[PDB]
Amino acid sequence: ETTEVIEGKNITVERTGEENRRLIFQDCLCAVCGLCGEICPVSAIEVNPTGAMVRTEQEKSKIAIDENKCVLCGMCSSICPFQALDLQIDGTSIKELAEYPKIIKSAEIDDETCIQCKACETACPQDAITITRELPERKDLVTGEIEIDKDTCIYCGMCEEMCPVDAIEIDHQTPSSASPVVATDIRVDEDKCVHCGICKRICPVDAIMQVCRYEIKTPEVTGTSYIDPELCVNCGWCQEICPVDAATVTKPFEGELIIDQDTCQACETCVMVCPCNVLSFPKPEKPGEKTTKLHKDERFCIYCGACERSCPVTAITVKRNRINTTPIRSKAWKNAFDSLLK
Amino acid sequence: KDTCIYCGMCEEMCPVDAIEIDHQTPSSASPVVATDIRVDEDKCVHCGICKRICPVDAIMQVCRYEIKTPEVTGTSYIDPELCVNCGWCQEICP
Amino acid sequence: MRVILNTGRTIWQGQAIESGKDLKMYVDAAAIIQMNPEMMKQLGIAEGDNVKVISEYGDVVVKAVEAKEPLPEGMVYIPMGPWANRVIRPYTDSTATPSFKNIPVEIIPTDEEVLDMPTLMKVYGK
Amino acid sequence: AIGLKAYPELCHGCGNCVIACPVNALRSPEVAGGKGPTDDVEIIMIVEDGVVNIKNPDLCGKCGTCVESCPVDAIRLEEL
Amino acid sequence: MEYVKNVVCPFCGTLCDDIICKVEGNEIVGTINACRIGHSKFVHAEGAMRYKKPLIRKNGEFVEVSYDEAIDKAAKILAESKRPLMYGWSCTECEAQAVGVELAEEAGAVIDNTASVCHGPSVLALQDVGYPICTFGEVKNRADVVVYWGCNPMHAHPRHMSRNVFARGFFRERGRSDRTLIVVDPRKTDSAKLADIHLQLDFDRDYELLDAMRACLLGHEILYDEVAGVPREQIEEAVEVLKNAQFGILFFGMGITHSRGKHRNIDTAIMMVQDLNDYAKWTLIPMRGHYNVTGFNQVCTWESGYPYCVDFSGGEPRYNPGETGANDLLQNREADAMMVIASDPGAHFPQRALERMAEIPVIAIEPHRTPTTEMADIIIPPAIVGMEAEGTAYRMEGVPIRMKKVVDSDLLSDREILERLLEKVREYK
Ligand SMILES: Nc1nc2c(c(=O)[nH]1)N[C@H]1C(S)=C(S)[C@@H](COP(=O)(O)OP(=O)(O)OC[C@H]3O[C@@H](n4cnc5c(=O)[nH]c(N)nc54)[C@H](O)[C@@H]3O)O[C@H]1N2
Ligand SMILES: Nc1nc2c(c(=O)[nH]1)N[C@H]1C(S)=C(S)[C@@H](COP(=O)(O)OP(=O)(O)OC[C@H]3O[C@@H](n4cnc5c(=O)[nH]c(N)nc54)[C@H](O)[C@@H]3O)O[C@H]1N2
Ligand code: SF4
Ligand code: SF4
Ligand code: SF4
Ligand code: SF4
Ligand code: SF4
Ligand code: SF4
Ligand code: SF4
Ligand code: SF4
Ligand code: SF4
Ligand code: SF4
Ligand code: SF4
Ligand code: SF4
Ligand code: SF4
Ligand code: SF4
Ligand SMILES: [K+]
Ligand SMILES: [S]
Ligand SMILES: [W+6]
Repeated sequence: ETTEVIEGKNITVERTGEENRRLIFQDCLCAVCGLCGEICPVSAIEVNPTGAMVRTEQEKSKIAIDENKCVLCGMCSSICPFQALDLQIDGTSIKELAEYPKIIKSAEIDDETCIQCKACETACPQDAITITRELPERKDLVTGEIEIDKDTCIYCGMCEEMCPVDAIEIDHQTPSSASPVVATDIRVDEDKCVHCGICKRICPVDAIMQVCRYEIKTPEVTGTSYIDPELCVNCGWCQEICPVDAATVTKPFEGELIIDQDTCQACETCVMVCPCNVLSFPKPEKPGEKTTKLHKDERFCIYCGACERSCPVTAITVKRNRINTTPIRSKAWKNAFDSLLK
Repeated sequence: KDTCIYCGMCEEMCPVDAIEIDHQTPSSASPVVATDIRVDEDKCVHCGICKRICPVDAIMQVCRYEIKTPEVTGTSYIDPELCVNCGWCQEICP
Repeated sequence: MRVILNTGRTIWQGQAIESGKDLKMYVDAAAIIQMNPEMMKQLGIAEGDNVKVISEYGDVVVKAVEAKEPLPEGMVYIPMGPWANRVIRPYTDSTATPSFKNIPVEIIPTDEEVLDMPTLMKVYGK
Repeated sequence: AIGLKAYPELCHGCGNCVIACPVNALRSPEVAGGKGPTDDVEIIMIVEDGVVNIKNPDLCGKCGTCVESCPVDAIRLEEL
Repeated sequence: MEYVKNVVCPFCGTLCDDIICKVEGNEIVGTINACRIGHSKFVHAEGAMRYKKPLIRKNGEFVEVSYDEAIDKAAKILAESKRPLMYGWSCTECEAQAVGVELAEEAGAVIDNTASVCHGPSVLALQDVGYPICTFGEVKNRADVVVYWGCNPMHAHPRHMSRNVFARGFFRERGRSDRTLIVVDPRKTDSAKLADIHLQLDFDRDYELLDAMRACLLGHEILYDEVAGVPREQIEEAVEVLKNAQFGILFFGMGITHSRGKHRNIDTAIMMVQDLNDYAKWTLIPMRGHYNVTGFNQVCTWESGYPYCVDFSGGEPRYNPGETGANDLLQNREADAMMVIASDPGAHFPQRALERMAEIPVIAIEPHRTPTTEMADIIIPPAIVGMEAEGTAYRMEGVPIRMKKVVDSDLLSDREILERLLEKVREYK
């Protein structure tokens, strides 16, 4: 017997027996593209409207699975390009089973080439990239010597006020007949000093010497780069944004985007829905200049179809001419994957 | 601003916050992580840290006719009602 | 409690004046005082409780109501009408325009009743 | 069964939703331009008798634009 | 059920001219396109008093009379007054307003409309510094920054945003998505909820805030690190948004006409808009309240030379808001008779003014029961403009649209009542 448990937004469908099968749906990863419901051979999945699940708050999940129809074949988990559906067999996910088809996609950063500029981290539309970097200590980006002649110094306090980095400290005091001085010491924190020479130039008694200048380690920037495979959607923004061509991406699907600008009424739904940041509303550069109403850059498109699905006036259509997978050994699966071409 | 790749390291390392970058989230219509970079030369103290941290050598920075010499001005007042004539001022004066 | 009184339009007061100032609809929409939930707690009142509003220029009784349009701390809102115009500042500073908005007032709970439209106008001794 | 649902007792009849709707806009140049339709046109909803009134819900694509343009939660997409 | 399309709504200064009226048996029973307020005026609400016939009070109870007798009593009052006030005007059409001016001259009256409790401060401001405006269609087709300063259109001009912001225009074909929406209000209004930037400033500090914005605009550093509860950095960011507009519009309302500084809040708003035009095309529009408050100021100005608070006591027109305004004559106890037409000062003047209306004869041209009719000594019910009578009205930015007569009425129109009244006042002298 097939059963179902709905924990929060998530859905689990289980069949026990000699072979255990569990289909797990994480609502937080679903982009509501609808592909699972199209490929389902028993029409067990019904997907909710893509716009409403993204722009409004809903109590229900993005999809609904009919336990009575689900046979736990896992075509849905095999096609999903957002890693939102997983079929586990005897505790093991089908992504680990070569007999099961797997879409072909990747995203890598060459750490040797990467200079830790953080552009990809900023541009990633799924916040799947983490870039850490260690800058040198400030004191290593300046070289110079500085000394204050504490005898010549009259403790006027002008250097202390004018230091742009508060590197000079004076030990002020109220005089007494036993200590007839307005200060007892002056110091330069050479960890803070950036050797701008302002102090020397303001000093009224020329008490400050300041000048800018063997194997010292050269100061250099270090860092790391991580791509979360569960969040990574393979749009290739990282590959394009990178200034040193350090990021490489490959996509599962090939296809075409077609927009009817005159049908589009610029409600922005598809723009908000697109998990790859393909679609946008350009701003005119000059008063009286007109722009393309709905702009696209297919360099970032993965041809999932969420935008086309979300558009209430059908202004966008998504052609899909190829789905790259590992070997599809079942001819019945092969035809079901081919049913998604258009 | 063409060579600049907007890594933002100068902006972080400037000891006086003289560099500002106009960061943004990219869009397909504006595929860049920033739109401008500026140096407030009123704040800049010409320490050259930015130039030395830049990974693409986008920053030129160098330390260098009648310009008025900068000098300190001020005033001095002694309140005769409060002044007690102890002479601390006479002795403390450098 | 000393609060700042702001006054002006609401869609419900607009519907009420074009139906009829004589209807109960108008009292329910303009003889009210909108307050933030937290101010009602500190004063010990709930929705529906009546409030005495005293200013330097007069006094009035209005029904307390939670503000669906949140107010800044220390501010209350009474919709425009004869109840609000019991307490706001009349002087025009030689412009002809009275100070209808942002007037220091005292607010306290009261078991007293809200006057309806014909009765409230009786205070002016016509 | 998510679909459009009005709350006319919360509605100002302000018209934001009617204008923002891309379906309404596509079908009526007047609506597209912020006007109430004067020409007889079949759209999803109008303001009638001072409140939003769903007329042809079969045309709704449940995109949520109208919902996000209303500040008083007088029109929503939910289970029916 | 005849359908009447292209009706002009007689409520607010948005002056929607796309209303559709449902007419069932010489009665308006429903509307299309009208907002909840507009619908309310078009349709009678059950139980509400609609005065069928003239009234005169004798012992605190009114008595029905004819138009001629009630107009005769009214003309008697005005003709023997030495400082009569003729107030209201904003909810009637322009021909009635024009008879009112000729009557005000004949009677030696002060004629004033609702501007003196509304955008009169804006009128005083624009007389000192100017008036840079545009019409709605320009906002619709060009504007990419829209600012609602001290107004709450969702509650007071309900279709204003849909008609000007969500609307798609020629150079703004994406509607709402092509415009930066700014609301300035101490409250989190339902208008501010729709905004991209909400400046939730301290009340009564707009003038201070605009001083910082203007000074920042002209290249000056802002003295204080927070103004009107708005941080310095946020003020400079706001000014940059205005400077980068291709076409900006500043809508504004009672939040700055009624609050501290009054006309000087508008003054400084206007001058910022003017000076913005060295960086970006900028205009403003005052959110005129009643559907034809703008019309009275137009008529009065072109006939007498002055817009409101006009005193004809000396024959020559004279003008001094602060002296010759409605609330000034009442609060200083100058007026000895008040004629109210198409307005409700009983509900909407302060108590100090109401104290004077109780001491003087009050005449009310009013179709409904209001606090004013409670303070009244004569009541004269008219035909309602835009439902039962036609005539010109002026939208908030000066566009003249002719109100339409949708149904018939046995009642006299405002214009008729005033014309007979004028004739009788001439007589009584
Ligand atoms: N429902 C309804 N609609 C109407 C009318 C009505 O009676 N009812 N009458 C019509 C008329 S006559 C007019 S004039 C218009 C007026 O329409 P609005 O100009 O919107 O008038 P108000 O709602 O009184 O005030 C608007 C806002 O000013 C804000 N405010 C108060 N103090 C300050 C301040 O110090 N600074 C700032 N920035 N804002 C402040 C308030 O929070 C309020 O939300 O409405 C018209 N429409
Ligand atoms: N506390 C406070 N007080 C305020 C305000 C505020 O914000 N706060 N705002 C002030 C402002 S801005 C204004 S303008 C006033 C509101 O100004 P009012 O003019 O007092 O507003 P209404 O109550 O709409 O008055 C219009 C009256 O005219 C009647 N009428 C409608 N159509 C016609 C017609 O064709 N002919 C005639 N003869 N009569 C007609 C209506 O039934 C109604 O009673 O309130 C002011 N008072
Ligand atoms: S397929 Fe598209 S829709 Fe079906 S799950 Fe993966 S994401 Fe959600
Ligand atoms: S498992 Fe095979 S069946 Fe159950 S849903 Fe996913 S697809 Fe339709
Ligand atoms: S962009 Fe290229 S370089 Fe900059 S961080 Fe991402 S990867 Fe490293
Ligand atoms: S050099 Fe520049 S920084 Fe170093 S102390 Fe003198 S002043 Fe401060
Ligand atoms: S400036 Fe020259 S003198 Fe004055 S304190 Fe610094 S050092 Fe001593
Ligand atoms: S590919 Fe698209 S998603 Fe995957 S990282 Fe590079 S960017 Fe983020
Ligand atoms: S395409 Fe359809 S969805 Fe994307 S904007 Fe135009 S209308 Fe809204
Ligand atoms: S645009 Fe390309 S990626 Fe973005 S939604 Fe449509 S298809 Fe999926
Ligand atoms: S020089 Fe020193 S100060 Fe001037 S900008 Fe570069 S870093 Fe900041
Ligand atoms: S460091 Fe060199 S590159 Fe990075 S931002 Fe400053 S300038 Fe642009
Ligand atoms: S110091 Fe002694 S002397 Fe010099 S001022 Fe102060 S009191 Fe007069
Ligand atoms: S629904 Fe929300 S938006 Fe559509 S009309 Fe009623 S209020 Fe205006
Ligand atoms: S949901 Fe999208 S479509 Fe359905 S109405 Fe609201 S807007 Fe028009
Ligand atoms: S906006 Fe003012 S005018 Fe247009 S309908 Fe609503 S009320 Fe009538
Ligand atoms: K009515
Ligand atoms: S007004
Ligand atoms: W007004």
